[PDB]
Amino acid sequence: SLGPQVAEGENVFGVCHIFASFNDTFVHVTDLSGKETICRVTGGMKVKADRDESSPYAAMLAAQDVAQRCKELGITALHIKLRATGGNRTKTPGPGAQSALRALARSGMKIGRIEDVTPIPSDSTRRKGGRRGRRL
RNA sequence: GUUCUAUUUUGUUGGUUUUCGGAACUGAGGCCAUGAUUAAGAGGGACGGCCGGGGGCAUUCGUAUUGCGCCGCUAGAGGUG
Repeated sequence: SLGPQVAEGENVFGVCHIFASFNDTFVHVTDLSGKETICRVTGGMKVKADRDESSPYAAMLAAQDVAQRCKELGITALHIKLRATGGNRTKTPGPGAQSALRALARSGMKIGRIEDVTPIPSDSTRRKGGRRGRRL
């Protein structure tokens, strides 16, 4: 809750691991190591319905709550590490990722570098599903 | 050269060997236009370099998932129309 930084000189850097699944969105702000966390609120903590946890409105509320909790400390700039579900499952991030990113950008967090930390397998094991798949 | 024999014949009665001709064994020879068509846009093989997620054995690398050990903060997290 105490920052030794000078205001005009530099910015304080952190990182946010934006996990974008097709059912929930994690916005998790840690330090440069990643070991020490700061804030982690989800879409399900903000909206009390399971069907719109990965919604852009819930992701916007989670990004605004993360940005408010981060301005309560004083970290100014965040690097962005986008992460989908990964593994043998899908590698496309959900709809909440761009909404939470734009929400924290409009809230006023200084964007550093954006990169991908999606756990893309080299050569994975067998996908959840039979020989024919999740037919519906 | 070695072995066997049908036999014409010594004017006719008795034995042996040969000229003559027969079958088999063997040696020095003369000659052949002296004798092997080609290598199949058949095939096999050898040889040269190159190629190939061909096969086996050993070694080695990668990440994902699951689980465990340590740390930070939160009441939610999976999953579905």
